[PDB]
Amino acid sequence: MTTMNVLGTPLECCCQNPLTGFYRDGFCRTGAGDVGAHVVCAQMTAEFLTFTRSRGNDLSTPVPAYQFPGLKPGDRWCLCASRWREALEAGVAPPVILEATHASALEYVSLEDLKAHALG
Amino acid sequence: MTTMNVLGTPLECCCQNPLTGFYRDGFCRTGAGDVGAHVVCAQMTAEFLTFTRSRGNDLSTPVPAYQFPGLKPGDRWCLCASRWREALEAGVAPPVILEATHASALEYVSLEDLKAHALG
Repeated sequence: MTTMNVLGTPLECCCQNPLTGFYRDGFCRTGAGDVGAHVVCAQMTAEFLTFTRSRGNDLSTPVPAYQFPGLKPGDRWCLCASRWREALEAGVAPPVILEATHASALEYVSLEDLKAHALG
Repeated sequence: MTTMNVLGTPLECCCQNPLTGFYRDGFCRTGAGDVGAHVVCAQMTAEFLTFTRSRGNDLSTPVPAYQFPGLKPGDRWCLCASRWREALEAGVAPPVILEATHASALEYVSLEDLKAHALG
């Protein structure tokens, strides 16, 4: 049974801002529109913010087109695998939450380097 | 198809702290353990924080038993319907996000007073 809200639609996240996932449903799930594969749920560290900006991947500078204030460190986010696997081999990979990162991350990296950099 | 994480489990929320829902999955869904029916996704206002505390429902004072820092205003949360319907007839009801509140809230209040106090 699909679980339902007052309006008659499927119940959505009662999420905090900032809202996550490429489809803004709260989930590092991937799909058609995305080609970046934002399947890694990471916690933002200022080093990584700084590192990926340099690579062509600034996730820091706010932009309220969508109403998207950028990302403070400590905030969670769905990042491209390739954009994380960069910070991994550059020794600056941010802490990942594995139950929140899609299975296809493993087509990019291994469980072991993911586990390696978990949050505990 | 149930969507999956690296570990082999269903993909969870890539949520921000504070984490929401009675079952800490991010959703104002209800179920067996809960008898409070925390089915209303509201945004915290200091007045309401203050109002419900007085009624026997302090959601403000932190408690790291669970590691639960309490609730700043502006934060989202799953509140009992009865604890909201209190603030409604006491003219101090906090702003609700309807796509994020369970259908059974309507066994407590109406769409119209919910809609009335949406976020837009």
